Amino acid sequence: VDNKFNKERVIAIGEIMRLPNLNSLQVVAFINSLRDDPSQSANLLAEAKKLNDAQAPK
Amino acid sequence: VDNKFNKELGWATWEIFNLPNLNGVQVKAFIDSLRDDPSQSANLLAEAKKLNDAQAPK
Repeated sequence: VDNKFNKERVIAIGEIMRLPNLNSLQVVAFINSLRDDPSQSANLLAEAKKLNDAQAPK
Repeated sequence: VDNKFNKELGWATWEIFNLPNLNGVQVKAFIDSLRDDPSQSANLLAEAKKLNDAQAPK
């Protein structure tokens, strides 16, 4: 609907939702950004996987 | 595909995200439930549609 990223966006949303390190609100943060930019859904998702990584252990 | 659940986990999250009657908490909860149980994402989406419908007019 929004673009060809409608398909791509859900995967990112799913990816945010996959990250067990992200906060629910943080996840919403990324989801909300997909809304803001479906083209860069992967970008903030990137931020999410990064955030997940940020909250992940080392 | 193998990532169907992820795609759906992301989608159900979005569909719950896009529900016209859920509050920040219920949506966040459905997301929380989604992260906790992605296979249940449809169910959460279901719950959301139920919560949204419950919060929706008739």
